[PDB]
Amino acid sequence: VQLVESGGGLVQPGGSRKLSCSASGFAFSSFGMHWVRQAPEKGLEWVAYISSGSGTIYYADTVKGRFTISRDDPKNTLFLQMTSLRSEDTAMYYCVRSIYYYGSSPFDFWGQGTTLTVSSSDIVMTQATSSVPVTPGESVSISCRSSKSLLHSNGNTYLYWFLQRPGQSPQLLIYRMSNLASGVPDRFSGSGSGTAFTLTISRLEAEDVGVYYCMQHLEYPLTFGAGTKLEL
Amino acid sequence: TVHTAYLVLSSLAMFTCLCGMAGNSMVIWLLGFRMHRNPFCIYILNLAAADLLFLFSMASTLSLETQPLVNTTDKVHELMKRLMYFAYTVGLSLLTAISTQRCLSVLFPIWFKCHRPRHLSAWVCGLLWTLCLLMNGLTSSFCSKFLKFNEDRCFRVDMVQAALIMGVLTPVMTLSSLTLFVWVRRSSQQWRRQPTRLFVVVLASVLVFLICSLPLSIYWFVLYWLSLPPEMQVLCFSLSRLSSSVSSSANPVIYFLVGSRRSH
Amino acid sequence: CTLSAEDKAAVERSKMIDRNLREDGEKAAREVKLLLLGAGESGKSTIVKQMKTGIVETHFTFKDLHFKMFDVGAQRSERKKWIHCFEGVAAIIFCVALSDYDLMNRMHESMKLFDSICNNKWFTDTSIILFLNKKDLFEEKIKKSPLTICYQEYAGSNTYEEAAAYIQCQFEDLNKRKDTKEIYTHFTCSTDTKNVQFVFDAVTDVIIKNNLKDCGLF
Amino acid sequence: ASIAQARKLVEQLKMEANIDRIKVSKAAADLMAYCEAHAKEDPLLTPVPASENPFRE
Amino acid sequence: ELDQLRQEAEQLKNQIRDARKACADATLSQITNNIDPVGRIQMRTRRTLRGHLAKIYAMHWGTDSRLLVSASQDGKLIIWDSYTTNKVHAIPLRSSWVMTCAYAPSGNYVACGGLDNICSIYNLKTREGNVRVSRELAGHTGYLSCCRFLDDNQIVTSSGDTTCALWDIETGQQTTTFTGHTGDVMSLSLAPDTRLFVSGACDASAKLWDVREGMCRQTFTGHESDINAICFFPNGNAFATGSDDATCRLFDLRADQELMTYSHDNIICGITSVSFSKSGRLLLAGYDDFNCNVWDALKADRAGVLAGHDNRVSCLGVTDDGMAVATGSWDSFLKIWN
Ligand SMILES: CCCCCCCCCCCCCCCC(=O)O
Ligand SMILES: CCCCCCCCCCCCCCCC(=O)O
Ligand SMILES: CCCCCCCCCCCCCCCC(=O)O
Repeated sequence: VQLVESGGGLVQPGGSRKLSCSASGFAFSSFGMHWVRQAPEKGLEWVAYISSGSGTIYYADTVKGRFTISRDDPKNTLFLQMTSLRSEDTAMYYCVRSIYYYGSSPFDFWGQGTTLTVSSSDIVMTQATSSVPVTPGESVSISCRSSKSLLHSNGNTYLYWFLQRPGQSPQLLIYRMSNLASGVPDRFSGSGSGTAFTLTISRLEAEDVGVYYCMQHLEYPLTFGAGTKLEL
Repeated sequence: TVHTAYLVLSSLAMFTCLCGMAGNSMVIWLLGFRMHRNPFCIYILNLAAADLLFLFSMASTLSLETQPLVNTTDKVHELMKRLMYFAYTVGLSLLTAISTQRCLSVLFPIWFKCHRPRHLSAWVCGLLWTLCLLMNGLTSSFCSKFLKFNEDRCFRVDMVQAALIMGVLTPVMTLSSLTLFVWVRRSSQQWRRQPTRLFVVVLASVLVFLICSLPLSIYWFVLYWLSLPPEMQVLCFSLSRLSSSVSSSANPVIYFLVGSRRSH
Repeated sequence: CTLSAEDKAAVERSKMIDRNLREDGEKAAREVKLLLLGAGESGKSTIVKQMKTGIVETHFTFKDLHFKMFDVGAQRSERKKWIHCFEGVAAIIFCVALSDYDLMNRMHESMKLFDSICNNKWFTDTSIILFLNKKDLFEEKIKKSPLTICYQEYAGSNTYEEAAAYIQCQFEDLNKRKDTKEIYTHFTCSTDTKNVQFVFDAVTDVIIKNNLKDCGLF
Repeated sequence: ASIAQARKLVEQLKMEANIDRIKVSKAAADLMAYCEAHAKEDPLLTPVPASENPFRE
Repeated sequence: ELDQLRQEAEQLKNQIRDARKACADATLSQITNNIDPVGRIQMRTRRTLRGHLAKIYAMHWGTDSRLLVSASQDGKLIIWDSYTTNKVHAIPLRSSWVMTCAYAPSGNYVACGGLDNICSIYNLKTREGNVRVSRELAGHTGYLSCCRFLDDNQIVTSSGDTTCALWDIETGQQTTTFTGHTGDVMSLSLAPDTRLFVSGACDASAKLWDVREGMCRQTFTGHESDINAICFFPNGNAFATGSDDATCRLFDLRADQELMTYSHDNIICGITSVSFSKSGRLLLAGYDDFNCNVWDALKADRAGVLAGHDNRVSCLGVTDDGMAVATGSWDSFLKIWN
């Protein structure tokens, strides 16, 4: 299961480009793909969402009109055509696969990413910690804040946790409040209730250090948060 | 004399229309989200709806006659009589389509099973409804004193409608039903047991069509413009209306009840 | 709407599943399913060799019509438990070898099987295509010995035509009810070409009967 | 199967011959006790109010 | 000698009958007296699963009481979300002739088998987004009529070749094979503690087996016709059986004898599937007359009917928490009664 993304580069302002990502090693046609943006110094920003079978398509308020999302199921390729590029559109774009059914794990895989440089209501989800220092073998507890309750009427709290180790794409740790993903150690444990949530690591290793992001899936657009960097 | 006979005919038409829309409503109810994988149910459902509208218009027109007025009654009465004729035309069209489908099921069984589009019934019914609405709107707009009582144009549109009906609906319906009859007599009746039920229901359908549903069409299209003498137009009109009411009341019995394969 | 975003995506996936299920069902409804039947080594190979472990299903085409013919002979278990699974087949292709009248007697066993199956409560209205193969072996055996070699109930001539007609009549008289299903009979051998057409006429007749039952005339 | 089959059947029957048994009154009493023990947690037995029912609407 | 062996077998059977009837102090009905009955309880259908396009032959609940698996003759294995009637998965089958389906208690796998004489294990939770076959458990010489999961690795499969078997899924071989059951065995029901399993065959005999030992612990008789349904009591010390006699019989492992028979003169149709309500007070049986009857286990009376099906009720099941009962049928409809 890999998502190699292509295109990108240096584009003059107001120009056009076509982002592409080729899916392989999994059933591409049954997955709802996303595009997520990350500025060179800032956190993650959600760009667009396309469903399985090209049904519902969503865009964020800041990308509507000049951004369009499309997929080629027989070709196993996902496209993102962009026109009239603004100076705020320089970032790295990740192709994110997602599948939605009862008990599923959305955002379970992220693409390698591609770079793009240009010359020059919503749910507020921010966490009030950054650059927290800690030593291996200790226990940490980072927390995230939501503007309103993330607990839906069906009983599910739509909060995701991501770890972005430096030099590589982010990976999913907790795919809903208190739901551990596949391949991540049992030391991680998401928790929380009502409006406030937190993530605790019992005995952290030396390799699980990086930027931790809290994201919501309650409503569109999907709003990430500012990271909570961990270092030695 | 004639007034008492007219009262009797109106009362019988009212009672038969009550039974008719009761039966048609029951047929629409029993064909809702189920009983539709069989290709012989969309036509029957549409015919049930059309006959329900037609017989409701009959009952309403009789009620309006029993309570006559001057001005306010006339316009709704004219509109809903035009509704009655629209439902009549679409019901005749649906009968023709049903008979043609029955014939084609045995004339081309391989095509009917593994080549006929599953929604062909749906858009055939849609086209029938659209064409009937178009023609009936033209006839009403060129025949009603409310919009345009152009006598010459009313006669011309009525002649076009009568020519189309008597040159398509009756020939195609009768020919398809007779071809089904002859084909199952000369292709299957010899070897296996003769399907007497098929013959009797087919003959009953053609009989009830030709002597109950056509009367109103031929009257209201041709006899309205042949300068019939007085005290004769009433008899033909009432006879045709009663015959069509009986036909529309008995169409559910002859199409859904005889053919309730699942519910038996 | 009282639905989350992922709930809406779940309903979208469910609707896509529904569309695929409808397409699969509509594709299956244009297929003719036949139940192959009969004793082993009774010419079943010859009639299955014209075109194209448990059930050995075969698929063949003829005149733009698709046939899904199933062989269940190797079940070797209580039929009554699993025979209703095949209720609703287009027709039963029952194969009987004529030459097995002396080889404890195979013809008696075949007749018992035909009586059991043709009169089954599941199959009271399905046609039966009774294939009578190995007629050249019947020719040779009758030349060597008449049918009365083991059957004393016969009193007719010792010729192939009359004996074959007598066997066909005896088989076609096994069913109690001739007023609800049609038994089709054919004579074939190792090298025939028109055998595939006989099943086509039988399935066309049952298709016509099914359409008549659908509209309610029948 | 001429000789070994019947001896195998006899041995199998002997295996069920040595099985201990208890008076059926005790077994019936135990079944009734288990039935009267878990009666509260029997939603099919007792229709719960629709607030807890996940199949309500 | 053979006559000596037959005489020994007959004497053993007579001795076993004498021992069985000696311990029969009283029947369940005589004890269950001066006690308030369950009452004429009636339930209304809550959902209606409308995806299948052929006869539904088997269904199995998940342990979470939410997921549901159903099998049908159109070659489709559909996984349902009973709360919202959402279709989580729709698994095509190579063989459309399937008579049983199983749902793993861990929820990672489903198992289905039928006239193709193979039990197939399907991987629900894969890295890719699909359902894939894990292993095909060939080795039975008849149709597979029932299969249940012990865990992610052990599965016990009944068959039409008069035998039951226990399989090691990873190796695809039968670790132990259960023989000595005349006639095709039609059903099985694992013990709540998964150390024993019963199985009913066409010889009207229900046998209790030891999964590790591989030997038939006990054998039960009393049915006049073949056996189609079997299910363990929640207590683990009893189990009910449904046969073509239009009768349900309650047995007892610790008494080795039948407790009571559930029947009515108005019922002559066969019994397709049986299951127990939580606390074991109600016995839910599927019949051939398109109806499911709620049998009070303690007494021998019908607590209520549910009907609601236009064709034969082929399968049924009750959730682990007893929230609802789901019934399949030959009309391609599933109904979640509550
Ligand atoms: C010429 C004016 C309109 C003609 C109306 C024709 C109505 C009958 C012919 C169409 C119905 C039969 C078409 C096949 C439908 C079917 O068998 O599924
Ligand atoms: C508008 C009316 C629709 C009816 C169209 C009839 C199409 C017939 C196509 C040829 C018939 C094929 C079916 C049987 C094969 C054969 O003719 O021998
Ligand atoms: C007032 C006239 C309206 C014009 C359109 C009339 C359409 C009537 C409905 C026809 C189709 C009904 C059901 C078809 C669905 C199906 O194909 O299974």
